[PDB]
Amino acid sequence: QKENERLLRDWNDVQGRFEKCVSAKEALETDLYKRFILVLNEKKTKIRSLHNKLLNA
Amino acid sequence: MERKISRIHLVSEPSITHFLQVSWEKTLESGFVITLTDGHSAWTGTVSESEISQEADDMAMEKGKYVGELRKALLSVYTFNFSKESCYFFFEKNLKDVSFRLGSFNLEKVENPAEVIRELICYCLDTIAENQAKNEHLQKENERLLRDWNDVQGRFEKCVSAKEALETDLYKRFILVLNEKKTKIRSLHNKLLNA
Amino acid sequence: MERKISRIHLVSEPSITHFLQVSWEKTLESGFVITLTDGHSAWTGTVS
Amino acid sequence: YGDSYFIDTDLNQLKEVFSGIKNSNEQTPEEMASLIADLEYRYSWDCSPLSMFRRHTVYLDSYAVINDLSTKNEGTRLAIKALELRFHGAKVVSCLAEGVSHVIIGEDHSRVADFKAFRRTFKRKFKILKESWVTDSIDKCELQEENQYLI
Repeated sequence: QKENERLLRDWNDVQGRFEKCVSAKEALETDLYKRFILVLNEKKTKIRSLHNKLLNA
Repeated sequence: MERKISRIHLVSEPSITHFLQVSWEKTLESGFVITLTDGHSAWTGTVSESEISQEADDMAMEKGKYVGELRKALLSVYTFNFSKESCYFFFEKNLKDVSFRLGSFNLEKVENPAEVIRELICYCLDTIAENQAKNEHLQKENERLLRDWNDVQGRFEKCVSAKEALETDLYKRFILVLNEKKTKIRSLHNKLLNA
Repeated sequence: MERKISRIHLVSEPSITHFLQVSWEKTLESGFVITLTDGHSAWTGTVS
Repeated sequence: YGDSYFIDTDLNQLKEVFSGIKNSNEQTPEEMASLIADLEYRYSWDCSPLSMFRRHTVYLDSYAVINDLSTKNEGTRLAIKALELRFHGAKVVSCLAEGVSHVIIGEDHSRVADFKAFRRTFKRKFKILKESWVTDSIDKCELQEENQYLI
């Protein structure tokens, strides 16, 4: 009886957590690239500018 | 109707086992039927609400501790004594160098040593068998629960590993692309302060 | 060692539940001890 | 590498570039964890749920003997808690050196006197927390206050 109660709880538990983790994993790759795009375009703006100024001088 | 059965001794016969059997309706507190046997002979008694509650009134022991001490004593120090003629049974709570009365029954025996022993054996063999059935069912059920739990473990380990690899892989590639931009910004920033 | 209690009715005795007890070393085939009882009396023997 | 310095670019464009970079792992896991911890600090990604334990180094008490890697207590719910801590950015470690910020305790307290005694040695001193700290922080998507979860 004790082992049945424990595993019925614990099964519901990892079932829910796992499916939450699968969904979060599937969002993670869009998230990181959205963050990287912006940072990397701002850096490109700084490189364009400094290299243009260096060319003119 | 409920019931319990238990092995005892008597100090009157120190060398040999006996069996008490205690059977009651709903609770031990409504009153009950009690039965002693050696393995050969039928002793019985009936002792009911009006006077079980009178025990914890004749005695200094209060109801909870006495019925509790009795289910410790009876339903498995205690000490048990009976004589077959008088049919007086008694038992007492033995303590470290003091000793005091717990209970006694003036029992009255019965005619059927066999029918008594038969019902005791049949109760055991049935109660045995029903529990082995339940033990199979819960065993099957909770093999399914463990079998499943272990598989979700496995998949979760795959997901955790895939998530770690996704982070370190993406960040290593970001770091390469980012750092080259930062290095060029530095080189140009310095080169531009100078020209 | 194994034993096994089993509850029976003799044809002779419709209303008495009897108990057959068998006791042996995993193969019954090796021979066994056997008891019958009715809660009043008991009987025994052996097979090889 | 073919991301254009002179143009600002999209998801599909950096995806392509990333798939064209070679495969390598020369960065130590410890170097890498701090590169990530620093980038998530600079750009404020550090409260992001799947990184919430990034700044936690964690020992998991399933070893019947503290620090002896032979004594693993497998098939316990502590194994799910190490999947969970790893999934949310914790540096889960199989040996308790000076580098540890947290020890996690399950049902079996038979080791807590010895964690508490060994922690008398330490210059920077780890917390000892109940399993439920990890659980409750993940469920609320946020680091829950550790003091209610002590020992």
